[PDB]
Amino acid sequence: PKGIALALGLNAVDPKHYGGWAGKLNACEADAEDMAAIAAERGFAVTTLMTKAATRAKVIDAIGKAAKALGKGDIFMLSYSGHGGQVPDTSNDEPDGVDETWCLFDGELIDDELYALLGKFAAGVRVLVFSDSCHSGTVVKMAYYNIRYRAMPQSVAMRTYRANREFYDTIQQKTKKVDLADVKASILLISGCQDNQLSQDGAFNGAFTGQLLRVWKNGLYKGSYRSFHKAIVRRMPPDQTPNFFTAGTPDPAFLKQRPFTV
Amino acid sequence: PKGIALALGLNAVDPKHYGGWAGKLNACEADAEDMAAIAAERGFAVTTLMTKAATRAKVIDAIGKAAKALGKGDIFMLSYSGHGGQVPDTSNDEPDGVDETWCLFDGELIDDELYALLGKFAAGVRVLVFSDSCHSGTVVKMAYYNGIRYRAMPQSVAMRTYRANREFYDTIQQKTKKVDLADVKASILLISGCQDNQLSQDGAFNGAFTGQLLRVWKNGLYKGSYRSFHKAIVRRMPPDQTPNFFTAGTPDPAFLKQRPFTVLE
Amino acid sequence: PKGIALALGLNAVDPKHYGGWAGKLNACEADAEDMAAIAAERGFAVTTLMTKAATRAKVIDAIGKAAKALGKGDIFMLSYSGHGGQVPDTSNDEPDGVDETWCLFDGELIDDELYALLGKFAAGVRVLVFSDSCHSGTVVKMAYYNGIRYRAMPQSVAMRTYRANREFYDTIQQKTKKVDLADVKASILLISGCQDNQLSQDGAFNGAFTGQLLRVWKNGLYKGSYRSFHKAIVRRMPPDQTPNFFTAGTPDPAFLKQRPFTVLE
Amino acid sequence: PKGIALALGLNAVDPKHYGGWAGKLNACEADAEDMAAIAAERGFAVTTLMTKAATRAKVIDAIGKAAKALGKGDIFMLSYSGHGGQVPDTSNDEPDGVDETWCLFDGELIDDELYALLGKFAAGVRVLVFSDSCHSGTVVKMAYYNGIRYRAMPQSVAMRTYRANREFYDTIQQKTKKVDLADVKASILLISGCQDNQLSQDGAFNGAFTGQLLRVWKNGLYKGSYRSFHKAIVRRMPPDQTPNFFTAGTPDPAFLKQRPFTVLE
Amino acid sequence: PKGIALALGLNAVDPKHYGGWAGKLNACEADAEDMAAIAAERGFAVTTLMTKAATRAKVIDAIGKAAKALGKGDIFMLSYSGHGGQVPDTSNDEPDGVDETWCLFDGELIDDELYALLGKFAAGVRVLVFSDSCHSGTVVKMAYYNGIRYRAMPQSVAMRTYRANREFYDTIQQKTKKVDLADVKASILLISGCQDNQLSQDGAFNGAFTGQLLRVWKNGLYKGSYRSFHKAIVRRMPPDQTPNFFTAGTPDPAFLKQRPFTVLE
Amino acid sequence: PKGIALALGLNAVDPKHYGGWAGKLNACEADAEDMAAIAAERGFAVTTLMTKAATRAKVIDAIGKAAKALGKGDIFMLSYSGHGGQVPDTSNDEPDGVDETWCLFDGELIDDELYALLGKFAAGVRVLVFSDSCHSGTVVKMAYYNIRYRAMPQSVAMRTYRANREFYDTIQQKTKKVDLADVKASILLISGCQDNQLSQDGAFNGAFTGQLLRVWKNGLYKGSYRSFHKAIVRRMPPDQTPNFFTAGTPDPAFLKQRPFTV
Amino acid sequence: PKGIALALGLNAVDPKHYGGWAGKLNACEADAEDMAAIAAERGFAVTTLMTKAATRAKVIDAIGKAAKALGKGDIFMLSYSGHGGQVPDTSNDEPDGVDETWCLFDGELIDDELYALLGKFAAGVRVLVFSDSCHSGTVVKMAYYNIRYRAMPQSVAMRTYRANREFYDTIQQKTKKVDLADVKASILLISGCQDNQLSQDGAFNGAFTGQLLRVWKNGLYKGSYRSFHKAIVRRMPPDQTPNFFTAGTPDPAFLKQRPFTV
Repeated sequence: PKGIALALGLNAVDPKHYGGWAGKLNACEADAEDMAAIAAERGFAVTTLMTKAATRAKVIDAIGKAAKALGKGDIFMLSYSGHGGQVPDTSNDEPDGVDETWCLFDGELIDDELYALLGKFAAGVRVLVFSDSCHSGTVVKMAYYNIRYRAMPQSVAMRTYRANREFYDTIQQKTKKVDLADVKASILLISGCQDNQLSQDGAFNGAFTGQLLRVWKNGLYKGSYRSFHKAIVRRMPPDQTPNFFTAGTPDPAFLKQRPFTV
Repeated sequence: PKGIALALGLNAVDPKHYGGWAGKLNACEADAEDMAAIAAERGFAVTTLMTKAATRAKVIDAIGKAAKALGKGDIFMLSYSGHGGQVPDTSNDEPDGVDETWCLFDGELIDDELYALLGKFAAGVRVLVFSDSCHSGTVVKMAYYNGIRYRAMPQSVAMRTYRANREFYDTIQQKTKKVDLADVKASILLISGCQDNQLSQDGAFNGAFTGQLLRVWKNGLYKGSYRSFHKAIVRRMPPDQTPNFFTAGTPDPAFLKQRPFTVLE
Repeated sequence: PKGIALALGLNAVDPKHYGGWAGKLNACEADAEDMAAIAAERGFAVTTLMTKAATRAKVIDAIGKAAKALGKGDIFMLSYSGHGGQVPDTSNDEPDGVDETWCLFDGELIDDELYALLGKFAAGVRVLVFSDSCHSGTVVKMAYYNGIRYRAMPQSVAMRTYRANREFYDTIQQKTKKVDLADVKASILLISGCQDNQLSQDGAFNGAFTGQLLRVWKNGLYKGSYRSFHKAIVRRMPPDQTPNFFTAGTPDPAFLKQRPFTVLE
Repeated sequence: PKGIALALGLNAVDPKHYGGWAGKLNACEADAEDMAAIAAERGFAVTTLMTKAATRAKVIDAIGKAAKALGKGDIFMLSYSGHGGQVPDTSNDEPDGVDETWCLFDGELIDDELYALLGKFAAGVRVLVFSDSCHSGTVVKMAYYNGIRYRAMPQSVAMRTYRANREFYDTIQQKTKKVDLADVKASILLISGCQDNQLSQDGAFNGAFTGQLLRVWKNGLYKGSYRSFHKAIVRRMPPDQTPNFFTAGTPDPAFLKQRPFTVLE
Repeated sequence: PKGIALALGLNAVDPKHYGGWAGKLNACEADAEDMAAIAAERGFAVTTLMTKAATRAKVIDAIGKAAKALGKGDIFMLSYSGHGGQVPDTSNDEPDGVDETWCLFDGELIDDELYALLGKFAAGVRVLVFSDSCHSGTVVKMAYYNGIRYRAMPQSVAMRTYRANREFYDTIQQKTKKVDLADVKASILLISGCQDNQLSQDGAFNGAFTGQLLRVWKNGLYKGSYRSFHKAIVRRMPPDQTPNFFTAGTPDPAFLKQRPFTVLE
Repeated sequence: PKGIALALGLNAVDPKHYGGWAGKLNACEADAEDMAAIAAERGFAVTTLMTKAATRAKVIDAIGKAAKALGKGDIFMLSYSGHGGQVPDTSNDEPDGVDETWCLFDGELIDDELYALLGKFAAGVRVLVFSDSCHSGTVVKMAYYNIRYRAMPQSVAMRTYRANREFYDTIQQKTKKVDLADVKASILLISGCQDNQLSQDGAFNGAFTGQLLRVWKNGLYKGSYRSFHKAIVRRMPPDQTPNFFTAGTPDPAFLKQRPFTV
Repeated sequence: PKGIALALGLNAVDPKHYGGWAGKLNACEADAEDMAAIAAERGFAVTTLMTKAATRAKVIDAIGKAAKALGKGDIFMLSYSGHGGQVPDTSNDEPDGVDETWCLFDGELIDDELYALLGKFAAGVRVLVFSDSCHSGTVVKMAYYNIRYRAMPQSVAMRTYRANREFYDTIQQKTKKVDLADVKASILLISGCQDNQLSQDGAFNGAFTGQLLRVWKNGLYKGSYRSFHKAIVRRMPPDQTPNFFTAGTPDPAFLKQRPFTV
């Protein structure tokens, strides 16, 4: 049973693309190394991409390789620590009508592009995703919240879009909204927070990742993914609750395994 | 396909059982009426139980009836607004090792008793549950919330209630074998008012969660699936209170794709 | 030139219509008396309506009378202290798509009904309106104000009141065609207690806005125009509550240049 | 050398005069009893007036008696715990142009009336005044204190009370010529509970100021002069409330050098 | 080895002695019942005194009885939930120079009176004391806590109570010679609800400290020594309230090594 | 009628004396210039001392000169913006038993040294003092307060004392507590705050000085010293109230004059 | 009667061992100098170790020397200002199950190693320990608290452990939990705060140390250790209360002496 892991960490992005914004953070590379370390110790063929290395091309290509390499019975692990972005949805005039994205160094990866990539995996393959990131969401979230968060500021989001109109418009025209519930692979997406919350960027690792490492306790943790998740949220502040989302072909055996089994 | 709904609302409980605690709230009955109103307008055979009426016997019996009545294709709806309780887990020594419960007027309904009841439903039956409640959780939750009423029974009362009814809960705890919601034949879609590390706020005219549920539902003008319904609500909710979308039992993508209160596709 | 004033103050409403909500406040009647006192001293034929007396029928009729009585050169003064309501806008599906209203004792007066009434006044008539009230607005306003009584009906009650009176408001909403305040023949000068993104505070002896209005007016010792009057008030008001200066209808620079409560230049 | 003390305490006033405001407080009578107790133990002929008893007539008359009774060498002590009022200064147009007052049960005693009364005392007589009260001041004070009861009448009530008693206060304001406390023959030592830009807190068992005064006085065990007494109190007081040490009239260094409640050196 | 326990709980005191202060609380009687319940289940001959019953005479007499009854090897348990008082230390002039006390219904029990009583116990007797109370301390504590009920009598009341009972406390203060808890023959283990610079919170169903004590004790499922018991509690307690672990008298490592409520090893 | 003014401003002190503390501030020199500007425009022979220039020797000497120069009818003006210090009072073991001081560049000037200097002025001379400074006071003040204040931190106060034991002990043995009420000159001391408060150091001038300049409005202010004071406190926050203290031979005519008359 | 004192102060540690964390502080060296100054004035043979100098080897060796040098009647004084650490307890899977430590420059000194060292002292020897430090404790403490504290952040604690797995595991296997109540020497441990609190690092000395120096008032303090302690806590904020812990052979005469007697 072969396992492939992709640890992504970006504590900076190319200001030359994000309208002068560097999206500086200082614990995302640590999160990736820590996740990659756990994956390696679990028997994963790990590949780490740090900031400059975490570009659209490399990330898309890496995930693509995995989708082709592993098959029924294998498991793909994707962890990500970086900013969460939003690109305007020209489908309407709603000011808060946007598409969530991952702020990669090269540019933004639209959630649909990622979702589609995950849909290229085999049928009996387990896909485990850790996303210690968040999104600006709507003005209401901004209202409640207004210590740095892993969310690109709305001003930069729009400025980045304007500075790259043709680029994102093309991306938006290609891939479309995919249904994660209907994909072949059994996906388990554990994110750092809820859609109405923000993810905190600590000084040595994300708030979520830090607690993930604390309950995992260097491999001494005994339990299933559900228990793993419940044990983490128990330690987390009410304003930041990691989420446990499953998509694709249901696999109760997978959700019953130990958090990083291969 | 038909439908049976059970709206529960308790803005008070029997202090004679809860060690002198009345568990007063003033929006739970409103929540139940509002949920029952939506259910009735959707073609549901609704049954409402308000505080004194929401007892262990009546609730257990009502759910029991439903499990026997409806079958493949039908749908059962359970909504609940009240306090969330905790009874000591005499299995370990952990001060915070407890069992979550619903604080009914009569006494507490251990989560296992409810889970088991839900497991008595047919195979192709959809089970929709709304729980605008919360639990004290562990001291860590209490810690964060120490620095406006919440629908959670205070830990002191939880223990006091247990002590005052030792034999009662110990018997229940021993005659109620645990069960896995991911094994029940029916398709469970549980939407609660908050996360396990959060608390649910009791508003003056309806729960924070229920209030926003009614606002997006907009008297039946809402267009969309359960997932969209849920996402639209959380979007309006404060970061310290996020309703959860939990599915258990036999997966049913068609069910999660239906309109939030659908009886007939 | 003569003058008719209508001072409205409601520090309570009929719970029998507002789904059990009394909309209690304790400074609205004081606000009306104080406004009525100034109007009387200025040469106004004042009519005061306190809570129970401030019903849909009476308010609509009083304004109606005025519109017919006074003509070119005269001036109508309308002051209001009470809750601001919202009734669902069954035209769209937007959870926050609603119509602003005044919560009268009898029920809610849709902004359109008031706007239309103001449109029934003569051409050269000055219409001065003081509204020390506010509206729940959208969830974003609720969001900012989540992190002391405000004269806005809580959203939960707004919807509950609507549901409890479906046919009543639906009829009103269909027999009241919208109107543009910038088209009315009369010169409208609307001074409200706060901005659309703010809430109006209900003090213990008069509204925050009204209290400061009386303080700058200083029992008739104030010298200046309406604009100056307004600027002097906002200067004293907290940043989270800024009264607004809105003009509609046929422009009248001479009117906005007069002394705040002038009947005779 | 002999001594006469007047302890005033009003934890309520006549709403029939203050436009329906009762000015409720619950530590002013305690303050007066405590001050009267110290005065009695110091050899003072004390007279206590509690709320209903602390009227304009009685207070004016009592102080008047004292001014006539004692002479060179004697000492008059006046302590007061109640609300501080403000009546509009109809001399200017400034919204905040007002006259400070003491809110007696009967009505307000304009600072000038008190100042004049103090000016009726002999030349070598020491006048010790304790005022555990405050004033609303201007909007700026209100501003700072917007972001626990204070002994200041709310501005709304102040104006409402004035309007409801126009002729009464206007007469007083015209028959009470202003006076300079630095001209009176007697030696005035006025110690108030707070600064002009602060507010005085009303505790549950005595004013914040009075409470600390009693604590440093420690039942007569305090050794030191008035200045030291004052410095020791402020040292314990919060930065938002600092009692003031004001001297007026004919300077008397020997007096300010005596022990805080000395009748006989 | 046998055991005698005395559970004291006062959620009110005689205002007729405390200058009109009732010292109301609503969790002290619950604390006593809960402590008495644990003691009874541990093999203790428990005696409970609730408010009116917890008088100076009864408390002094009960402890006295115990001191005479049990001997070498036995163990006395004293738990107390009520207000902590302070009576002026007429020895110095320091405004904050006072003596800590327990506010019993009848009046205050000076710490020395209690300490002396504890000194009347045998040599090999273990004395376990739980005090879920606190003291006003000095102005510095008051300072920090100025920027939710606490079991400390307010300083104002403390002085007022003293003045109202001058002769009473002065007599007590002169007939109660001080004593050193580190000299008593018995082994004292005093566990209080907070530190000398902190205050103890009075919850709605039991003290903050007592509530957590019951939570770690988990109805007798707790395994460990007194030190571990204490460490497990403080771990759950907020930083502004840390229960203390104080030992006095003849050291007894075997005692501090026993299980928190051991009568028979 | 001759007037002499001394504007002192120290937005730094010698760390070589204050146990490594520089007592940095950035509005004290501005306060002095502003006060000196008003004094000059009022007919004052002004002398300004900025930080390095405001030493014990120079300040003592300047005030001394003035005391000898002017006489009956004249007026001396002293303004000060800097930190307020405290040196332990070895008269007892009280932890908070200390002597207030002005933190001059050279070292601390004990309040008694200043008070004594003020007592060297003629009988009919008016002494106007502005002190936009404060003192740490006792732990209770620290309690209520715990944006920078013009008060030397208690740790530095003690450290400075220890590092200069003989120096301050000698000073403490020489001059003693003086009675400001019995001095010949009529003194009016207006400080930035009360004894139980702290004085705020703004970015361009002290909180107190800033408001002093605002009511003075470039010489357009009409009124007496009392009115001047009342108008300022009216604008000041409740946590900072400037004080109006008079000492020496009473002079009602002086307190009745315009805030900076000569 | 000979006395030996060891003043330790670390306002930095080796990032090369603490996974890149420098554990910067700026008042720990001041605390040590101040404590060493008091000790010297009391007749103590003081030895000061500042940051780079406060290594595992030197500290262990210094304390060892003392244990051998002094005997019945003498007194050893140990003061420490630095970060408090925690190393995972592999005895179980508890996420918060850890061992408290002192973050020395070289690495962490497990509480057991220190406790054992203290147990090597004679029978009639008095051991006085001042620890102006704290520990992260459990998530509940973190919850209540979330101005810098002297506690190593949990993320760094785990990262440091992982980066030195073999090192700490070996230490954990050697020394074990010791009973401070049964040691020969009479120990008095006065720490800066309670187990459920954190110790504040001031700008010129710890919050605790600063108040210790204030009540001590340069040797003018009269009283016993208990009174000394009570006088300090009286001045301290409720969120930080120094503790008075006694272990080993009881010595009422010792606790009755003046705070720094020899």
